[PDB]
Amino acid sequence: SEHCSHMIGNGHLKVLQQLIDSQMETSCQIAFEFVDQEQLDDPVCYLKKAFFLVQDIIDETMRFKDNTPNANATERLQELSNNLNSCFTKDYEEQNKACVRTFHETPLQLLEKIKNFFNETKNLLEKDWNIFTKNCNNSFAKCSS
Amino acid sequence: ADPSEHCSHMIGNGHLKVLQQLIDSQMETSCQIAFEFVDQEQLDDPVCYLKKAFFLVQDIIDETMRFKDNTPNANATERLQELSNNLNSCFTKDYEEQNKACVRTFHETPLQLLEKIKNFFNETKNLLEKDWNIFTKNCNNSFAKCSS
Amino acid sequence: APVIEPSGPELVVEPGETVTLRCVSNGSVEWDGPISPYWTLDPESPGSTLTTRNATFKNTGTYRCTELESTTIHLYVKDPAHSWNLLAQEVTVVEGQEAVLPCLITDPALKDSVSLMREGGRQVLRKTVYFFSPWRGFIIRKAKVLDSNTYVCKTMVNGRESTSTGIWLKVNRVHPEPPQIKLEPSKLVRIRGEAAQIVCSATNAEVGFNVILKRGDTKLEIPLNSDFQDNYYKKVRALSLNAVDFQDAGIYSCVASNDVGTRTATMNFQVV
Ligand SMILES: *[C@@H]1O[C@H](CO)[C@@H](O[C@H]2O[C@H](CO)[C@@H](O)[C@H](O)[C@H]2NC(C)=O)[C@H](O)[C@H]1NC(C)=O
Ligand SMILES: *[C@H]1O[C@H](CO)[C@@H](O[C@H]2O[C@H](CO)[C@@H](O)[C@H](O)[C@H]2NC(C)=O)[C@H](O)[C@H]1NC(C)=O
Repeated sequence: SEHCSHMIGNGHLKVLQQLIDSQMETSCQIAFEFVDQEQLDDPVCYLKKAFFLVQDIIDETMRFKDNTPNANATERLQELSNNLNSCFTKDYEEQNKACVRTFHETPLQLLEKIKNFFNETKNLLEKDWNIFTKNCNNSFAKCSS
Repeated sequence: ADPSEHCSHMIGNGHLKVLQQLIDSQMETSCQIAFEFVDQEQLDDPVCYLKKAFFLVQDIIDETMRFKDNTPNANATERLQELSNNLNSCFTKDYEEQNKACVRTFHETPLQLLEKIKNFFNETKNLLEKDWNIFTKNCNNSFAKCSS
Repeated sequence: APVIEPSGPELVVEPGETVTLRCVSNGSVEWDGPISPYWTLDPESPGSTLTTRNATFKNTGTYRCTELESTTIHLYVKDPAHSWNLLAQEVTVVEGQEAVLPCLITDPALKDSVSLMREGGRQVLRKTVYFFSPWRGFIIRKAKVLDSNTYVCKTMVNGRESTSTGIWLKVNRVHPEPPQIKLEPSKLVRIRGEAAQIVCSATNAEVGFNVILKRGDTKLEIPLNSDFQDNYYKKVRALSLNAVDFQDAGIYSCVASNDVGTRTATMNFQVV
């Protein structure tokens, strides 16, 4: 998991911004599954619990027209996500849907939630690629209801 | 008599192209936003539909197409807002006490709203190319039919 | 600085009343004012004087007296039939510039029952940033091209509503110049008893302009092609030919023109 060190970068971080910068600000608000900070304080395990969800977001929600800049922007944004399994060590997953909650917010938000993920990720991984290798069972056990 | 021959060219494919790029850049979304428009179930005449839609479209552009300043979409929306202003010289006002006549509140997806805006400019463009005096039509009777 | 009579900051009178504005100052002075032909002048030794035997709402306005070689008073003529005194019906300005809509209110009391609108009782665009000035009318700072429109000044006081005529406002992103012209190719001999094309185009910020191509002093009949691109309209007249004669030869002219002027370009075509 060394190649993991230099995985995410700006070659796509900027691409995710032009994505956000291009969205119409409306009253629209969609539903989605993402981690609830109300029951997850550990930053190390936020990103961990979020990886899966994020990948879903990227695959289901982030849909753009084919062959459009934002489309391609997602394309890569996905490959990255896939080439990124090679750095998150699975944890003890009984009670699978623990720590996860449904969210009703503007795409504006959601996009952001995806923004900081690859951010805090491209951040911590630069500090040390072995991060994301931590054990989060103690963390997830804390998530109630 | 205010419309000129210049109306035949007020809307250019570049306006559409640019608007297409706006559309083509929005994320498909399970939404529903509110906005006022005409319900064809009440007003079906092609020309009068457009004449009634004109300000509604102006309004949409102004209050619903919000982008971050200096964004390419922000520019485009501003270029359209301009166009919608210029177009006024091409629609002759009509008469009606029930100003809100033939106008319903819609609940649709942002991409659908944008489609309406797109159909407006597209239809308006085609008709003005046929004849700039179009929209100089008396739509009194058509609006009077609108009910509820 | 000069001295004014009657004086102070703001003077309010009932219509019909007589009013004299005296500028007490050494020798010659001068009245910078929003007025004529509703006031009477008389620039003498002790200064100048402005007079009216019938103060009408049209007298509402700001008057300044300056040391000919520096003192201002604003007059409101409280008339209920008219809440507004229009100094002009059309204003022109440049992008980014301040734009005053000379809707001068005629009763300081109305100060809080004022509103800027578009025609038909429609509100002004959300992107329009403005505020009210009792002495100057509604104002738009950093006017954008999209602010260009016809506005009206309203005042609805307990059912009662008073609305000025329309003020036509025009904002330009740059000062208007005649459209730009391009003759492509700039010159050509493609003498053959045959094939040749000459494209004459023009650019302008607004649609109101025409473009024609000429051979000598004869205007050709070519279809028009139009579009909008970055922030401008383009119009082309493309001469297409399949077999050129000797009458096709000559000096061509691309001419374009709008409200401001005419721009012309010349090219030479030869075929021997
Ligand atoms: C108005 O009165 C003033 C002051 O009395 C005149 O200003 C002059 O004041 C002094 C008396 O004449 C002179 O010593 C100054 O040169 C002069 N002041 C200046 C420098 O301007 C003023 O001339 C009178 N107005 C006129 C032009 O008649
Ligand atoms: C100033 O204006 C008022 C109102 O317009 C004038 O009122 C007059 O209106 C007509 C125009 O002169 C006259 O026929 C009337 O004599 C008078 N109104 C009445 C019937 O009382 C007023 O006269 C004007 N001032 C002057 C000096 O003429």
